[PDB]
Amino acid sequence: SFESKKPMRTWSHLAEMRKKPSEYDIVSRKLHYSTNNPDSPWELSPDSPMNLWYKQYRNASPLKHDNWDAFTDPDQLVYRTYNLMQDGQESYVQSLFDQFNEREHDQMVREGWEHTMARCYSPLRYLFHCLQMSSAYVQQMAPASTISNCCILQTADSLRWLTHTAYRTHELSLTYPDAGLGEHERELWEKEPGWQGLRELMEKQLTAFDWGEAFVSLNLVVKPMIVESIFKPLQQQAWENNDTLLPLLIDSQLKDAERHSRWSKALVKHALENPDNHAVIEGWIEKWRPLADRAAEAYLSMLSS
Amino acid sequence: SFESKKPMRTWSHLAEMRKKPSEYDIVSRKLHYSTNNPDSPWELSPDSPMNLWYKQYRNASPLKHDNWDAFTDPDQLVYRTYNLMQDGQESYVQSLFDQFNEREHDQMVREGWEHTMARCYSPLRYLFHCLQMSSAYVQQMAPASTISNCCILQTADSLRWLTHTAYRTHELSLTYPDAGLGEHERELWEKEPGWQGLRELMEKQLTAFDWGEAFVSLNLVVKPMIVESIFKPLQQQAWENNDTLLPLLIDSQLKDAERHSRWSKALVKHALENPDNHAVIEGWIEKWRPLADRAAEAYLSMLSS
Amino acid sequence: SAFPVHAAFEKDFLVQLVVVDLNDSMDQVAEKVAYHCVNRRVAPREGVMRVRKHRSTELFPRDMTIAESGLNPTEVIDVVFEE
Amino acid sequence: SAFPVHAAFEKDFLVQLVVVDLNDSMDQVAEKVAYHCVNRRVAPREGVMRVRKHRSTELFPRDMTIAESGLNPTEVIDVVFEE
Amino acid sequence: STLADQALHNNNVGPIIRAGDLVEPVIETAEIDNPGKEITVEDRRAYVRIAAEGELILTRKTLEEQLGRPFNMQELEINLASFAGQIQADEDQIRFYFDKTM
Amino acid sequence: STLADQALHNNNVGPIIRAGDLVEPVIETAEIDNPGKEITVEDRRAYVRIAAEGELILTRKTLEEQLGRPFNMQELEINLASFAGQIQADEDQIRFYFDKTM
Amino acid sequence: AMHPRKDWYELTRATNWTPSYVTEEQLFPERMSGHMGIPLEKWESYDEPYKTSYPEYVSIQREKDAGAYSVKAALERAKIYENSDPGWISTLKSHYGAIAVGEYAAVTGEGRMARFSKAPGNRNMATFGMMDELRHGQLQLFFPHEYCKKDRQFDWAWRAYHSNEWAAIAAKHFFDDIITGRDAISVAIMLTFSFETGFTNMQFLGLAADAAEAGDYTFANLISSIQTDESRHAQQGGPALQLLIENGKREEAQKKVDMAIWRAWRLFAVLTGPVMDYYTPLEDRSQSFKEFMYEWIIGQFERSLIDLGLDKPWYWDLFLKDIDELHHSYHMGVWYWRTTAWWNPAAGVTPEERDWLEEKYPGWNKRWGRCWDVITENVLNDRMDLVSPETLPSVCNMSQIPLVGVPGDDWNIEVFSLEHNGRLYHFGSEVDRWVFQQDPVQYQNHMNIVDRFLAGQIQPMTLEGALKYMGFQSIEEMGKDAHDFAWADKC
Amino acid sequence: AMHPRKDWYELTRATNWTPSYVTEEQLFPERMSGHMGIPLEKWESYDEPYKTSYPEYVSIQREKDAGAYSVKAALERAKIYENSDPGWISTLKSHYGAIAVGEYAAVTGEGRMARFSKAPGNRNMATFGMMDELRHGQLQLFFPHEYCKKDRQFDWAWRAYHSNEWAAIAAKHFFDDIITGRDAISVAIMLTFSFETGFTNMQFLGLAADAAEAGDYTFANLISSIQTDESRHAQQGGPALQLLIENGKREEAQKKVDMAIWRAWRLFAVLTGPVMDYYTPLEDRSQSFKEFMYEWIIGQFERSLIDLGLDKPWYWDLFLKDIDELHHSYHMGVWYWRTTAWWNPAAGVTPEERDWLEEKYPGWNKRWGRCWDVITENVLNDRMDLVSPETLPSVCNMSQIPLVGVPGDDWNIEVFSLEHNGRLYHFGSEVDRWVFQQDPVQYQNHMNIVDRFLAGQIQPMTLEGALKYMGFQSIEEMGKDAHDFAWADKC
Ligand SMILES: O=[N+]([O-])c1ccc(O)cc1
Ligand SMILES: O=[N+]([O-])c1ccc(O)cc1
Ligand SMILES: O=[N+]([O-])c1ccc(O)cc1
Ligand SMILES: O=[N+]([O-])c1ccc(O)cc1
Ligand SMILES: O=[N+]([O-])c1ccc(O)cc1
Ligand SMILES: O=[N+]([O-])c1ccc(O)cc1
Ligand SMILES: [Fe+3]
Ligand SMILES: [Fe+3]
Ligand SMILES: [Fe+3]
Ligand SMILES: [Fe+3]
Repeated sequence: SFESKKPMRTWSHLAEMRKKPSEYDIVSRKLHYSTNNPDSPWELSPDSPMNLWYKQYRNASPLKHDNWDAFTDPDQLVYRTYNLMQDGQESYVQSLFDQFNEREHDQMVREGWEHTMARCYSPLRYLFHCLQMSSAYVQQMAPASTISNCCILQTADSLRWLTHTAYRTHELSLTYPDAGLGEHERELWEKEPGWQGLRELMEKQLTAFDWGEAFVSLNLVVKPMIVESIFKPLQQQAWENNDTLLPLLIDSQLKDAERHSRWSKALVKHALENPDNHAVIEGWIEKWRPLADRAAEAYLSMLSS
Repeated sequence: SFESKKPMRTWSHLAEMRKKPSEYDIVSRKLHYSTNNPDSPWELSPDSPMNLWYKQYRNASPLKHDNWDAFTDPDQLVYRTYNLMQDGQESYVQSLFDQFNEREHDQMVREGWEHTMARCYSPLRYLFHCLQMSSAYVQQMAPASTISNCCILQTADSLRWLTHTAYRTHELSLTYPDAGLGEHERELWEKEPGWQGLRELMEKQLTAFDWGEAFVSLNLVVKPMIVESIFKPLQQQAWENNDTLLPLLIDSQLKDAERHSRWSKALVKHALENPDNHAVIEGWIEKWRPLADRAAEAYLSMLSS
Repeated sequence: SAFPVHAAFEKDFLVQLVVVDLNDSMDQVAEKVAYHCVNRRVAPREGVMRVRKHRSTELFPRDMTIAESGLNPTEVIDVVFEE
Repeated sequence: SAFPVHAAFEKDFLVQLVVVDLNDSMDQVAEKVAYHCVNRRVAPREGVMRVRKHRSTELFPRDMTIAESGLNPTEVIDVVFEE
Repeated sequence: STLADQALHNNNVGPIIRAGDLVEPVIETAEIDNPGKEITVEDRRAYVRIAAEGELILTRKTLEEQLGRPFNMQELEINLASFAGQIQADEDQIRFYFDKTM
Repeated sequence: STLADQALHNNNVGPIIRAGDLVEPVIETAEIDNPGKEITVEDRRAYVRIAAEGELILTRKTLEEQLGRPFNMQELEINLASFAGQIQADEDQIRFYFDKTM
Repeated sequence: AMHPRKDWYELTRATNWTPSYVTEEQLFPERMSGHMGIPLEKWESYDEPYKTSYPEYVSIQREKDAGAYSVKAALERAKIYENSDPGWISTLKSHYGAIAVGEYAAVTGEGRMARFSKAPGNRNMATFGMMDELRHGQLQLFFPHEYCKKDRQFDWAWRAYHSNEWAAIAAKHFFDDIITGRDAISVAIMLTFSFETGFTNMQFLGLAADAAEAGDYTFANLISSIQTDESRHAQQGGPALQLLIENGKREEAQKKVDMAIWRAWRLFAVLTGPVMDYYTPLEDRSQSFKEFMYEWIIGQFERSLIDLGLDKPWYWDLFLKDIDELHHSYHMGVWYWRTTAWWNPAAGVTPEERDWLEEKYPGWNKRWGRCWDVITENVLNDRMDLVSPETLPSVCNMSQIPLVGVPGDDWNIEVFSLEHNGRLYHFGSEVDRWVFQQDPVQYQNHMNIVDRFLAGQIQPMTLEGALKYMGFQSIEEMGKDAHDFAWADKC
Repeated sequence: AMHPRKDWYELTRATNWTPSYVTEEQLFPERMSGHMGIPLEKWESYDEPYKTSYPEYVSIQREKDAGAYSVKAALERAKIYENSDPGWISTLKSHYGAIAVGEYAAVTGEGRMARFSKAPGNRNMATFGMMDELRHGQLQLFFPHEYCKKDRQFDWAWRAYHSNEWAAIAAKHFFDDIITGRDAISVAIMLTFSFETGFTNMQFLGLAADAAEAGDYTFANLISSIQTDESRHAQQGGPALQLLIENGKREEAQKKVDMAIWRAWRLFAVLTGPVMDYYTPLEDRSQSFKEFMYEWIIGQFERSLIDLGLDKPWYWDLFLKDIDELHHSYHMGVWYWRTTAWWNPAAGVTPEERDWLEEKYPGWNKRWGRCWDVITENVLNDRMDLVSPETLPSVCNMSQIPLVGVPGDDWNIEVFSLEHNGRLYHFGSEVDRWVFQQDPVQYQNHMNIVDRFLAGQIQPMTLEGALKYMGFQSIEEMGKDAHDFAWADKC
């Protein structure tokens, strides 16, 4: 027969924890039931199209761990606390926008800076949307809810950056209406040489469907490149051109970027518990770095022109 | 006998309003019962010390109106909405503090600027506390709750400015520990010539006990002087000395200062419904302007040194 | 002539304002107080109602008038029963 | 030999799994179904219980076995009363 | 299907407001901003179903007046639990409406 | 005055927490951060009176652990409806205490 | 100054580009995107009618949560658990168990669109959608969590989707079909339009009305706040549908709507139906299940579907008959086999209740009332063995819910069967069979719980073996009559 | 990075300076400051134990309000007004009326300190104090405002302090004495220490317990949140007291404490006493009034007063006897003269209630029970004229509350009178007379309501004339028995 048991202080799966479960533990852990049945991720025909997709692109990944669920966001962010934090940061950025616009900041930038922004800044909305799309893919494919949650928040952060860029592209166009701001970004993304390395990188990255490769290429290769080769040089250029708003804006975006790197590195540490994974991760890094390096070189050449 | 009446949709005193009463109307209007009985403001012996004080310094003011209660804060701020607004502005300022400190802003100010701040900035905590004390006095003496409410919020804003100054005085001292920052402000307030006009102005202003004169001297004379002769010149000096934080900080403080001026001007407009009041207000302005002008001249001479 | 006093009735819970007449006997004052007390918060009882200055040990004579008593307006009296 | 069918009993609310035997007569199958229905959700009644393939118009003979019927495992049957 | 046909053949549009501080102000706003429309209200305690025929507008200015505190149109989402009609929303108002007449 | 004298002669100190999400975490924190003190709790539904003899400490680190979400000590004011004892508060903890022993 | 959203919104969704380094089909594979061959350029006319932007979203959503949590905190001592009718507590248990982890699964449906939809506005609204469902899953784990210490059945708020309990399988078979198991456009149509504008209102607002009558404001306030998010992200479906119709895909769009609405209906009939007409105390029934269906599904949703240019489903008349009938039987099934549920079903057949049922469903007493008559008699004569099953119900190969009909005086029951690829399947309606035939590769090798029992996958082959298979870990977790049969004291 | 408050806090209160252009006494006049001759330099050792800073204050206070308002919003339909016992509704009416505009008056007490205290830390904490009381006044106007449309008695949340109704005069005579009518140091001692650490806990937390039992969470949540502010700003008093004692002013400090505590006691005995032991339904009485006094005033406050180095008040034993006795009579008075109140007092003397009273106050039935016996008999015989007064009660020249004693078997009543400046005053206790004698200029020309009636200021001199004088504007606003005498049906 069964045994008679008393109520547990928390979920059955957390009941063996030494510590009192946190808000994060309670609402984040072990929620992907799709990992329970290896033959049938989803409650359908075992060979339905999505079941075949998941068996190939998740279950069969060379990146392997016996307990992905044990992963922990080092920031232990939940929906509620993410919104508190980002309402804080975003209110701050919107306040900067208001105040700098009041002081007519855009009118005092160095001669010609509007053209540098039109060419090198405004088309970032395409790059950032690609990061958004790619983040959502890692979300839907990752083998633990704690991993996917980090990806959800990162997808949102990517849209945050896109939105910053959209707002400032429009705002800049108010002072500089003859620079193609808000008009020529798709053409630049599609045709300008400085954007082609980035575009090639992202189109290919968006077609790496294995969850493990998607994660490594996105979070360990592409995103760190953007920080060092796009975000920071833009800050330096802005400084040389009396744009004092852009460095502050980018600093807020960099806070998000460092958070993405923090959870990514924590996932790597978890993965490396399996020694086999070092060769796997390093292999994917070596595979994508050439593309990422060419993307950065081309972008920097354009920025320097 | 009495009449039988049905429930009213709002307070009996608002029931004749055309419009549906607002949150502001409901919680702000006609709350000083101390104005109901001219012989006995407070429910005590008619000649108790505080009753004598109020009969002289409120009721007998030459600034006269038959319906002070009808005054309306043009911003219609209540406690709840003040906190929403100021949490927004203050979060923004604290975020600036954090970010500029991260970027080591203070280390990059022009040679000698720390000494200008020690002499001309840090002792502002005394001036701002005087504004705080004086605002509280207008609060307790004003003949309408809607007026007093504006004064409460202004008292709080004055402490906000004091606190900004305290925090930055300490922070600046971390980079410049040999400038007397956080050590010599009382001496400067008491002894430095550039501060003596301001100190004389405030000591005398704090002893103008008539509610009407207190209000005019504080809000129409002293506070506008501070804006034009202290706040804005400090912004110009900071710009000349590569202090980029101070102008942003002061801009946030100026938002408060313009709000104080808005309600003050709205009170004046209400008062001027009585033609007699023009001569009264103008008389008090002419009385205090000399002191305020000398305060500004001395402060500017010090700032320019 | 109207004459205000404050009266505490035996076994009641409070002191009340009762306006009597300058020429009332203690018997009558005792009646005017009782009106506001007996059958309201105090049970009726046998016995002669007497008047005394508040907390006093001396009872006023029953026939004595408030004029003859020397009581001042708004002074406090008790109405009690002979023991 | 075990033989699963899905059976709907007259006046019940559902179809249930009932495992009968390859060699059972319709009378016996009807009994094994009734067990899970009559006196549980269906009132007992006079009459002969009959078996028919689901929604069929033809009744199986009472003596016929499930083997002789040609029914396949897990096919649906009704158990009803003669009218 | 008589009952069903009659239920289907309606042109009711408008907000469903969840229980809270927006219920009465939204009702008042619907009445004010749609003069010459009858406003219907069904009170289900946890929510109120507010409707007009064909089109129902809620303006930010009126809602702010009836609510009695500063209000941005986007905040209505805090209490807009559902709605009948297609929706057209901006900074100045929300419009609930049908394209067809049944 | 027997009853009154006995009520007065106590050395109970500690927080009164109003009904909400801080009640259980504060109780647990009082127990953990004051080992070798008996913690008493009186439940009045709208508030809980939590006490120890002479001194009761609540640390930010422990409270954060028991509450299960990021927590700054100053936030306790949201739910600290009263307290027995004198108070000494900083960023790391609150201390409720008496100078005298009765 | 700040510039108004209308002036910069278009730039936030100006994100489509013409692929050069991979093909359009490589970037948006049909099996994940579901664009039905419609080129990228056509998708740019997609115009989400319920917009938001990042700064507003975080600010607004912060406010929504602060209210939800503050209300929960202030009401912890309202004795809801201890003082509520046990039928209401069971309502909470079945809600949280059936919903919480499914909400989290819905993040994946939104994610599928955020990556794979060709419409730029859909990819952005789906990003807020991912965030919304994350909120919903976290709220609906957080809220019931405090009750773990009182009752092991509350563990199922988390455990249910990890189990093979029959209702969890029915929930997962449905959500994996409409949410996580299909391409982005199918998600837009089946999830955001059909399910999220159509049916969820029943469970998150219809039920909220009953919760308010029951005096459970923590719960009513919670689910009504949740539905404010639904109302926004559900509006991704309509513009997708309009675009498909404009591009010659009306038939394909209609079929997906028809399928999703029927699948949703059968699930809600077993979850929400019994809750509204039986578990919720009579005094707290704001309206009957049928009444709420007529308000929310017929009066609101169906009229909206017509307005958008779609047609009433082919199965309309079957649907209406079903609303009169199905849940009464689903309820009877859940209750008789209560021991396999993780909540405690209330029978809901006291004489006072049966009068209400007769009023709301004329003829009820001569139908289901006949079965309840037998059951009640057994309970009054303490023949309790006759009120517990000794066999499995036959189960639908689509809905995963027992196969039922109308009992009593005018008995009628029909099973709709199908031979396919050498296997025999059984369906509880014409529409369920039709759904299977629309996409056999989705379903053909799925085995329902009874198929598994017969295949030898459940050992031992007994009630205990099945209960263990379903994930029950103790006696206390298995369902019992909500009032321990105290209701017979009123008969 | 940010620097911790401890590192910069001292600079926020480094605001004292040595006046040069006016004198120290001109800048801080004794009549407004109350520094008792203690020089500026000595006041700099003032150290507020419960600190905050501007950024934390606005952030924290934003959170407090969001919860208070969210709970109110979510519970609007809980039928509290319609379904609550009318004794509980009357409790709400007397609370809001007696408190809301007094809270707003407390802004002025804090303002008096913010301008006139010589202690820099006191001036800053008083600034947050001004803000706190503004919050409290606004909350307690906003909350009852929705009930105006239901009941004109709720108008008194706003109107009371604008009236000459007897209880409003008692409230104003007290608050104008301890809050708005004295110097800053007197405010620190009488308001923040005595009243705010001492008595308010009874009305804002003791009552909150009863409110939670009564199922009124909107109200219990509101007042408990309010008291979190009180707990912070009340802590301005202790450091003032410690400083006075250190500077040789112990006797002066002790006298102010002794005075404020007695004055507060008499008011709470008439407001909170009847609420706790009579208006609150028996089933909702968490503890008796005396029990709450022993918890909050004796066990907590008095022990804290001793800890700080002060002495038990000289009137200790009188105080304890009073706790056993006074409110039972104040209640009887408020009820018999109910028509002059703006709330509807509940008699609270059903047999079940009288058993509770006898248990909580042995001997009650042979005392107050004797009067209630007569009253009840009249009600059962429909002699209603005998349950309404035809004269004024005698009123205390200090507390403004009727002069009472112990009725029944061991009748005892004492009035404490005083001739002063050719006028005769009457006091309801030894302490009240002592308070007058401590500061005659504060009180000597004040006239209580009965003094005014006798002086001809109330016309006409009848019950109607008095009711009109007190500000009643309709029949509905005047107090009646809470249950319209339905309680006699239990006798
Ligand atoms: O799976 N579910 O139960 C859900 C999924 C999505 C949603 O919006 C509501 C409920
Ligand atoms: O109700 N059901 O669907 C069930 C019930 C019991 C069982 O063993 C399998 C399925
Ligand atoms: O009722 N049930 O779910 C059952 C009954 C019997 C059995 O052997 C298996 C399952
Ligand atoms: O006057 N009052 O009723 C008050 C005043 C202050 C306070 O903190 C509470 C109540
Ligand atoms: O209770 N009281 O203090 C009262 C009652 C009635 C009255 O006319 C005057 C004072
Ligand atoms: O009861 N009262 O308050 C009264 C009674 C009579 C009167 O003439 C005046 C006041
Ligand atoms: Fe959801
Ligand atoms: Fe949803
Ligand atoms: Fe207060
Ligand atoms: Fe206070």
